[PDB]
Amino acid sequence: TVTEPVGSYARAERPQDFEGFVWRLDNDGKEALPRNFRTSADALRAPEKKFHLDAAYVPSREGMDALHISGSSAFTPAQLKNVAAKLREKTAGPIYDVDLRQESHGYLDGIPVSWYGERDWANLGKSQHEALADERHRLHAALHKTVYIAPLGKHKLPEGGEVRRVQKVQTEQEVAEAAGMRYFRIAATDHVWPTPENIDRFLAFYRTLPQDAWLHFHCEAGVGRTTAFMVMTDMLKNPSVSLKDILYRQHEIGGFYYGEFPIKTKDKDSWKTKYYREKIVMIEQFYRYVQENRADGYQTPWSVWLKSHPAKAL
Repeated sequence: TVTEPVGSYARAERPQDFEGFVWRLDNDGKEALPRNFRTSADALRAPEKKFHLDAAYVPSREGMDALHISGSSAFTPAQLKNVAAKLREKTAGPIYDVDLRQESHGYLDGIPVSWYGERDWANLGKSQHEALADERHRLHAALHKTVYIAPLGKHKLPEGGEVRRVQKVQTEQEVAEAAGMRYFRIAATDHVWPTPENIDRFLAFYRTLPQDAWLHFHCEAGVGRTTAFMVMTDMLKNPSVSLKDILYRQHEIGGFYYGEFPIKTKDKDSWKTKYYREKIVMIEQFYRYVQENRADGYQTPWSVWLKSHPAKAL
């Protein structure tokens, strides 16, 4: 019938095809803050043209001051400290570093890096555990080793960079704890909608949070996956507001825009189209999930609910 239901198109891809091959530089550290740093309490800004949105429209801000959420890109330990210091001014509640990265990542001599593979799919198809297992080993194996760490440029291949003998090896968790942030990991594969597993995990985590918890989501670039969860929490926590208000709202503060829009990639990025389209349909299904489990505390697992309310492709 359906080998892969809408929302799992990525399962049809072959892991053995995007294995890691270089340590990517996640952030060079020139900035005091990570890229795309945004807060739920920020003021809404002008939309991006590409998204063909109505700049004259004014989204509700209902529940945003209480949403208590932030997003951003990968960071250097110093930057996490700046982020945390900055969030502390807005809460006496514990600040979580919600790592949404499935790809193996950590710090080498304080330098943020990750094991990069084609399409950042070096851990594609792995269970969360296997994913983190790879992370620990890859990281630990670098200690006292001569590594090549590089940024990506043309064609997403290494370009320039540096080579050194790692003396200190750190884990996101270690850096975050040290920054005074609680750590929570959700290994979501890059460019695609999160698996029902990723979302179940988040739901379970969401339900347990202290009323005054501040969530700082972040992926590699801080746009795709990170906006995904900022949008989910927004709905989850403020189910009164409209799909439109939240999508618009989450975008106008610095996030990606999760509504239909003239998708226009380049010949070399054509593979991404179906994934942008799959995401657009799945944010819409998550909204529906919420409205339907609003009454309870979202006690019904999303994965189970998805199987009996499959999404139609659009």
